[PDB]
Amino acid sequence: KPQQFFGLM
Amino acid sequence: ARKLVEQLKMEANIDRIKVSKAAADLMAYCEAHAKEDPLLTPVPASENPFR
Amino acid sequence: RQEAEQLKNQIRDARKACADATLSQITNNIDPVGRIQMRTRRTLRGHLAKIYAMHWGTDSRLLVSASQDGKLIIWDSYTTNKVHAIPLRSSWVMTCAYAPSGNYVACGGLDNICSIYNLKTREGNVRVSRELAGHTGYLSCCRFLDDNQIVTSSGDTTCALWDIETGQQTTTFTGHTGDVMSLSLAPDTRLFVSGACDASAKLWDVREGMCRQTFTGHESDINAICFFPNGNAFATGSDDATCRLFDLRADQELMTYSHDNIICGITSVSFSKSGRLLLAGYDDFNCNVWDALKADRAGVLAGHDNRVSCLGVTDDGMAVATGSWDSFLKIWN
Amino acid sequence: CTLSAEDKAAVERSKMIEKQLQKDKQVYRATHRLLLLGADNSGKSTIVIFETKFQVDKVNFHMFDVGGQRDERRKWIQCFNDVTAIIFVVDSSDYNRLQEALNLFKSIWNNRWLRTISVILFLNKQDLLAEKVLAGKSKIEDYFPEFARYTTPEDATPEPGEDPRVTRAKYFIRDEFLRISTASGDGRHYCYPHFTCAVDTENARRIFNDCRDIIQRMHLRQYELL
Amino acid sequence: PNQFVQPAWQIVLWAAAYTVIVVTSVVGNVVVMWIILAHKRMRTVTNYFLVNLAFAEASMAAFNTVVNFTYAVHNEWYYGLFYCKFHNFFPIAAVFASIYSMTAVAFDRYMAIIHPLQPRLSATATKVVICVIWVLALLLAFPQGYYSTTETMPSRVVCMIEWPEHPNKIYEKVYHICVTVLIYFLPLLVIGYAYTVVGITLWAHEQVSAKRKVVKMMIVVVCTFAICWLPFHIFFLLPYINPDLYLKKFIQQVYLAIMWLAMSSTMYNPIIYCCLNDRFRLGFKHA
Amino acid sequence: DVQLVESGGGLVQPGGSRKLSCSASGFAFSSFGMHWVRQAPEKGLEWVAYISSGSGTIYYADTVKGRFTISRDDPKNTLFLQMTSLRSEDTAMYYCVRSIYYYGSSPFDFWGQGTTLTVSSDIVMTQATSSVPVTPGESVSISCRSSKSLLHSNGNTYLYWFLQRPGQSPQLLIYRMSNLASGVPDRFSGSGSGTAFTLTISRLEAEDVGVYYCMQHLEYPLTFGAGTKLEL
Ligand SMILES: CC(C)CCC[C@@H](C)[C@H]1CC[C@H]2[C@@H]3CC=C4C[C@@H](O)CC[C@]4(C)[C@H]3CC[C@]12C
Repeated sequence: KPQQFFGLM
Repeated sequence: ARKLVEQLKMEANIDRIKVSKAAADLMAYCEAHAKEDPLLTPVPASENPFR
Repeated sequence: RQEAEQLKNQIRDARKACADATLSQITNNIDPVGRIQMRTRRTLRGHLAKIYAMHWGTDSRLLVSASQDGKLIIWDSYTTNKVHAIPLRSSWVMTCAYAPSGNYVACGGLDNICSIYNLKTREGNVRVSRELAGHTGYLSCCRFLDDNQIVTSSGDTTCALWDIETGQQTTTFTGHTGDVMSLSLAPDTRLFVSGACDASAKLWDVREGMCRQTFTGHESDINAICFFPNGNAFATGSDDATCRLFDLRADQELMTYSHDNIICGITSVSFSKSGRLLLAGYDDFNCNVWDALKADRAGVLAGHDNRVSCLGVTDDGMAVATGSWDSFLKIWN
Repeated sequence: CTLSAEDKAAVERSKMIEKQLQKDKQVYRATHRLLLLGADNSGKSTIVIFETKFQVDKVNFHMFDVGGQRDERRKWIQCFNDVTAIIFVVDSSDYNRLQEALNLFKSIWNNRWLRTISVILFLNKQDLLAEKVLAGKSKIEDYFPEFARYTTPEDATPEPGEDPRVTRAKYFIRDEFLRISTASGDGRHYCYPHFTCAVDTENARRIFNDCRDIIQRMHLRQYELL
Repeated sequence: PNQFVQPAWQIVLWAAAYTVIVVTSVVGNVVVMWIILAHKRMRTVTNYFLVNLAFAEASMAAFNTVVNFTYAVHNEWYYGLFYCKFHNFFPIAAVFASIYSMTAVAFDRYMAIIHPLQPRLSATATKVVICVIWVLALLLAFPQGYYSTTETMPSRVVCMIEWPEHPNKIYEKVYHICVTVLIYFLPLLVIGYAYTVVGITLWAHEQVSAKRKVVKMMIVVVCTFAICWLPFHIFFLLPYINPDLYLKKFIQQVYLAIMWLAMSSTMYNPIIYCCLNDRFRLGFKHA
Repeated sequence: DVQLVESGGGLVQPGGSRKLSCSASGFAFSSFGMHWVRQAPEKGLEWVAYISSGSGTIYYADTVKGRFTISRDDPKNTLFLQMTSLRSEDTAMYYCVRSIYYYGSSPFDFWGQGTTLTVSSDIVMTQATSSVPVTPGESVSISCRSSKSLLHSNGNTYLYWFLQRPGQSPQLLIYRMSNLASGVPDRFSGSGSGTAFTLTISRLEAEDVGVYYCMQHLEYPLTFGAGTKLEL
């Protein structure tokens, strides 16, 4: 999703 | 006691060389065996068994 | 009494007459040895407790090392391989010697017993050959002359020559008044010098049994003693944080090795194959290399984390081993 | 590995030697070494002869009584600079020998080699001391005048059936050894006074707890938590 | 259009604080490592676990933080598919490593105070435990690196973890739940219990002041670990509860906040070493 | 006294299996690595197996690899050799040899009496003279050549000399090229060039009659020489 924020531990 | 006196007598009887002569001969020994001293003269690693 | 002090001042004035010059004045022209940078070439780890003694074998490859854990470990310095490990009856061992032949190794301590161990047996296990038991104090040093004779110094103020075979003291040396801490056999193996806690060093004759000469000058217990390679001079180390080279023939101290910074006693002293260098182990957790002739600190062997208890130079003069209370032994070269 | 077949086997021998050494290391670490100093008539032997071994709560303790060497002792005290504690036994009964014991304690406490080693003082023969105080006999003030001026501390814990005279005597001796230990040393080592008797057999437990505290305090500086 | 293009001023402020924490922490931990290794006096078997803790913490602040922050600026991956797999492996492992290193120092501190007579962990066994910690760390971080992918969104490259497709998202959820329990609840319990008992005995005269200081230090550590990591775990368990929150922009600033609080834990240990110990302080002022 | 009595030999039908047992008495079996060396009825010695102290390194010879297995019972002071698939080429007397390895050690010092079993790349040691006639009082020089220089970089030439007097187990004479073994008369002397070696026995006696074998210890498999007999 372009509106989805992706975060890494 | 008397034994200490006797011991002192014996030690008094000893003959003594001059300090100059004694020091001279120690210096001589060091100079003569100088090349034979690996600690004094760094031994080539090849020879050093702890290389 | 009165005769005694008369003889004493007589000896004093004789030495003074022979004191025409100083070793320092004589060597004033001798070029300094320069910086002697020696680096740890090997580190023999394996002792569980503080190493208290070590001795190089004549082969200059094997050395025995004593520890307070009661284990004498023979090490192959060249390959850092433990050759043998001897369990000792008394854990408190203060001295260890290596026979010139290499067939035997002796140890002693607060047990007051000097146990000789036959390294080369048919059964293949190191076995205690003989247990010398006459001494009445802690044995501080033990050095072998034969595989049948050994001179042992003890805190009973007395030293003794023993016959390993019979187990009896062939000769006793009772001149010292304080605990004898060290002994050094002359290269000729005919005379032995011993340093005691009475701040006195006495040269003894091993076959006559008498104290030939008495040397004084230290202000405290002489912890260590060593013989100059020529067998005509001996250097000493004391808690006075000073090292003193006395000449046998002159009967008088020649040079003192002291530095203002040094305030810790010398635990062990040793010379080089030529005798130009006097490597002494101090209580500052390091060892200082002093040019004997020039009395100048040429270098410092600083790689220990505790009191350097023992210091030994190989017979070939190739390396210097140093044992410490840090349970480690380093072959500097 | 550029090692001959005989070199490899020598390395293998060295490795086996190293293994036995490791098992030995484990036993050495587990065993806590103690040094039983103290004079004669102190009953140093009967508190729990060169060596003696005992185990409390699965912890083995080796107590070494070096009585074969006399006179100068500092030379052989260098060997015991790693003992966890120095059990020091004192004959409370004898006041003539008491001053000598105080001097010995002072020497031990100030010994440069024992400057980080704690001392578990065990005033022994407390029973005999009591009998002497009960019968009067030799006054402690005679041997140590301060006894008259001395008074039993409030912090003191009087045991049942203790005449204040007997109680003051016991804590007077303890006060002396404490005074000796408080003057020198800076929190590097501590003295643990334990009034003990001949029949008293709990001595081993006291050693155990005091040893715990000493090692706890050292671990508190070794782990850098202090 | 990427909705996570936070205004320049927002970027500047976040950058500032993040930068402060990163720099301070990495410098501090690096100095700690130096003090222990350089001064061989302080280099002891006891400080090996301390070394492991410091090292893991330093690497964490250096890699995990800066990289993740730049990612969060516009959620853009300015690195590569290799770096996506690398960041989902080394920095993430370093997180678990630090937490398990804290459990290790806590176990030694328990054994040194509760059972003082029993000997310390053998030097070889101490190194074995360090190895085990890093091994378990790499194992826990492996799945994330295995399912790493740089989906090149027209807006921005995004390094996303493509977990095995499941209708109930069972595998995806369980892994994150297992991590939360394994690197938060489990340590919070062991470190908690251990430090708690040690604290009780030490709390129960200059010596007393020092022992009570140790107790203060321990409670500080426990609270830090619990409070600072809890927001972090909540954010990474949020997609399973409310994924719509992730689809909203405010979640960008929330990720920034949680990572700030979590990465801040790598600063507490250096300050604590200088405050509680005197020799650590001396080494710090020497450097 | 040091004894290594081995037993368990006898007639075995081909393809059978037998366990040879060497009982040790009078030495620290645990500290001494043990070897098994066999001698065909008419041929010379051949290294069969080697177990190190603590049963660590266990080398075997190619001919017996797999079929034979050497095992040591340190607590019971016994060396075992379980041999399987006994071929007719295994008919020989088996000797258990002790070997301790440390700087200055004498490996292969004591050989056991021997047990007879009747079955119904490596360096080549070349003893050229099979026999040499000699009368007492003379001086002999048994020679042995090698495929590779046995002088390792450690400076130790690993060439060992053994003497098998008629009706007797071999006995170490010279270890590591020159070092003379204990209990051996001084008349025996070992010289070596790394590849070619020579044992000089001066003032020959009646006791010195027997066969002389040169074994290499540079690498396993250990290789014995064919043997040079000295007849009176
Ligand atoms: C990519 C991952 C696996 C890297 C992990 C690196 C770990 C295993 C390394 C990095 C720093 C290392 C430490 C650095 C220095 C010392 C001091 C030394 O006297 C004992 C080992 C010890 C304590 C090391 C243990 C292992 C260690 C903690």
